[PDB]
Amino acid sequence: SMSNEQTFIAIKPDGVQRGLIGPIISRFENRGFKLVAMKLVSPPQSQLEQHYADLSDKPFFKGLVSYMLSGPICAMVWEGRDVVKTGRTILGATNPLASAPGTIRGDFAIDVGRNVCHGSDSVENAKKEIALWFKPEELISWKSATFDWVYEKA
Amino acid sequence: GSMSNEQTFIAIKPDGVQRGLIGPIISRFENRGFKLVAMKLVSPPQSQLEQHYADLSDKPFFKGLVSYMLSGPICAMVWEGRDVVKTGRTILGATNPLASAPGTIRGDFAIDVGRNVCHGSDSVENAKKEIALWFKPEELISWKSATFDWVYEK
Amino acid sequence: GSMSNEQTFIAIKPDGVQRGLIGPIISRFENRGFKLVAMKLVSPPQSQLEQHYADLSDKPFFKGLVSYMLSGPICAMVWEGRDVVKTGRTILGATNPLASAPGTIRGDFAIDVGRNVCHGSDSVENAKKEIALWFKPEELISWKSATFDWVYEKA
Amino acid sequence: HHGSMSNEQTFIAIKPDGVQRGLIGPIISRFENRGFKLVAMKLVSPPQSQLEQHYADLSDKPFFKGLVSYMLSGPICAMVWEGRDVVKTGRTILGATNPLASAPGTIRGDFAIDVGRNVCHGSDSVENAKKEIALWFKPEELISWKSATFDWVYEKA
Amino acid sequence: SMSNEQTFIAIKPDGVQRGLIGPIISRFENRGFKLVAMKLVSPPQSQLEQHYADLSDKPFFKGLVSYMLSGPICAMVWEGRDVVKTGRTILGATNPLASAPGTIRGDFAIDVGRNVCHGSDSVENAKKEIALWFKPEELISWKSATFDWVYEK
Amino acid sequence: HGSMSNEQTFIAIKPDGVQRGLIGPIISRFENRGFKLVAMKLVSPPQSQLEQHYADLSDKPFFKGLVSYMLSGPICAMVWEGRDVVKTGRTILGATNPLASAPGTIRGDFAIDVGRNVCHGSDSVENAKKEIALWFKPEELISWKSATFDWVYEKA
Repeated sequence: SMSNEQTFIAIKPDGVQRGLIGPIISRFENRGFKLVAMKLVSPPQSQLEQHYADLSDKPFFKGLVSYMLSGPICAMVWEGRDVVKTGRTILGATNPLASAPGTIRGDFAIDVGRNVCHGSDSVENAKKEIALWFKPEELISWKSATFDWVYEKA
Repeated sequence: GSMSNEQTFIAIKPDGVQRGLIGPIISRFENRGFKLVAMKLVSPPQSQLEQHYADLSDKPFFKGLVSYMLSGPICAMVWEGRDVVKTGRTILGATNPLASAPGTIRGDFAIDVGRNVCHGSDSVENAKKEIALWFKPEELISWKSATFDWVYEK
Repeated sequence: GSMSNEQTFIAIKPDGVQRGLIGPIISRFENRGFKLVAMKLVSPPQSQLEQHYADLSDKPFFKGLVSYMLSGPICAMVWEGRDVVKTGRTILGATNPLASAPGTIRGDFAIDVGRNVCHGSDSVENAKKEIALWFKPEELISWKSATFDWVYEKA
Repeated sequence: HHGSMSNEQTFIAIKPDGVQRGLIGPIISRFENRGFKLVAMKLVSPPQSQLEQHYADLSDKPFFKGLVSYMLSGPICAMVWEGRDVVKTGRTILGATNPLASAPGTIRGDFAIDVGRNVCHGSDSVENAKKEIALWFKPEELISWKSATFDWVYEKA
Repeated sequence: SMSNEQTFIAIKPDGVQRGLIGPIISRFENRGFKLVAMKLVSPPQSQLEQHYADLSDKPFFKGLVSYMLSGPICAMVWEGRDVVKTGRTILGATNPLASAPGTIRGDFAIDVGRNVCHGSDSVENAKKEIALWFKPEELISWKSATFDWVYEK
Repeated sequence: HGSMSNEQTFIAIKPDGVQRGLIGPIISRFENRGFKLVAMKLVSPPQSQLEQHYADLSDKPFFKGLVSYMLSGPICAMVWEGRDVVKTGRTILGATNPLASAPGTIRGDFAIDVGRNVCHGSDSVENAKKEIALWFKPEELISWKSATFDWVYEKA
């Protein structure tokens, strides 16, 4: 609906390790979405446990957390119309085996446990994830010079 | 698509030109094996755009569609090849970029249907109409690709 | 129980070589995380092409296929990784380019099914057969990717 | 010395070998990405008399007839690009006229080998650009528009 | 000399506006340099005036600072052997008219006042710029899986 | 510059180039320029072959370490054919030490350390002939004619 919808996109440690920071940003940049926040971080274990709190009672929870601590993460907020859903489409199917070539995982990933990136799955979860990963002042307010060539209305 | 000399009309809309997408869009058709047989940068008169959109003259959005397409230059092209009409639309992606797949032009570069960066003829008959409308007959260039027999089974 | 050491046979056909597509096709598999184990430029003898296409020997226009595949060099490759046979086919795209999707090799580069730029094995068992047909065993290079553990969670 | 006027224009042509080898998109992208503005473009198979006029300075050379004949042998993507110093910087983007002397990263240093198959042409001076633009294009084929990012490409007008 | 030399690379507001974040990051990433800090920032005028302290007495100073306030900046620390000098080579000549195609400015820029990016000009100026633009905890310690294939050791 | 369009050179992608996923990009640089691939294989050659490859450097203190390093992974061995391909090939690779190389070349885009400089290219027409014959069996050189030869070359 509105062109100021926001989503959280993270490049996971394997994405950073395999040199995919540049290509992943370009996918979102070229599509017309606006980068409003970005930082390279090695977040503390508590933040990762809170991020994955829905999986806390799962037997893989401990190893998943320790894996996400194993290298830096490129955390980002992207803004645009339907950016949450279209963002997931750009990333491709969560399991790369189900993903389509032309998407990030369909071009770059194989294992679901090494699926290079994450994107919020809903507007509500995006708001939660943005608040968990960013301070409010880390979101930069700006307007793209080509806004009116990307969008027909607000 | 039966005959390898089928032709379609592809236009890069004002937003495609403004956002610097001329090169990338041409490369998509070039790399696929289609042959560019006509091209010009043009800002056509309102009467021509109204005739282009003649099948929509009885739609409420008709005037704003015409007025938007007057708001910047258009890269008008004729591409030739087997099934180029239908395959060309597949290359452009779904008319509404929200329904398009990454790896297509609109799936890589566009968000709003009113800013969907390009147009392609929707049928062989409409292609011939659009080609006759946008190009004089002598602007279609007759030539044979050096790799014709490697693109097409003889 | 798909193991990360599965192998498939990918070949760039004479039209792919002629049209300058060796680099981009290799990049598609390289970027995905699959490991190149074997590769060679080759113009194989007619008898090897006929054995490669054994399933088509009693179908029409068999001679025409073999002649066309003799008409230029082929870039023969072995790629290794988890589910590489099935995923490799998805990367190539639908065998008939008219049915393929942009973002695949054929959806980006090809038009005619008879000039569809590349080949990939259609099954694990046929890949093993094709790998043994096109490569001597010493031509398969055993190595370990520096990013193996960033591509794979398990073996 | 570089030009200082943002409305300078140059004539860029993709030659029949550049069209034949599938380099239209890549070549346009080099100028597009640099920030130059496309103000005219057409695919054209010009008459022999126009090519002879384009190469008028070489009319007495022994290779003239074969050069003209070669430039007739396939389509040409004719362009006018506009921007600050676009004549001289455009030639820098094309690379040395002889590709053997060109640098990788330029069009000829990425795509060409023989000077007689050097994929493209660019005007060699501001005055020759003005002449070439008028030779290859009708005046109404130059398109007036304003790039949305003009003020992020240029500090001054 | 040392493979842990660091330099400050900034994508200026024009580079952000023109959609060049991805390509610029890719140039450094593909070369083998390691990203150790990155943030998108709209830094305060005080920080920009410090960054340009040496030009404070120039006529263009006020407009220069105002321009660098006009859009976000992608601020980065890159690490690797000779990354300061080699980083400047990757960016191209500071004036894009003097830059070579194949560099960032030679591929994407025309005006020196709209030259898309900045890179430290010396190791000592890099240490100064990193301290000014980054907090120390924003620099992340990690080791590339391909370190031993980029570097002999 | 050479003037014979059938000149050949030996180009190798070193173990670090293979490890870092640069096979595709490096081949494309030569492919896009108009050079013709006439031989290619992935190989892990024996020490004796590498010592013969580097015979002109066998009096240098880095010789044994250079040989050992070239055994540390697979090598993509290639022969490319075209006018001035030896000298223009080296120009495409960039300066041997990437510190001195220019962006837009292979080493200027992808490499930092001279000991991890991604690739090798023959330094002379004669050394190309020797290297080609050292790395390939005679029958691994493939005879074919590029469909765009007459659009890459004006004559000869």
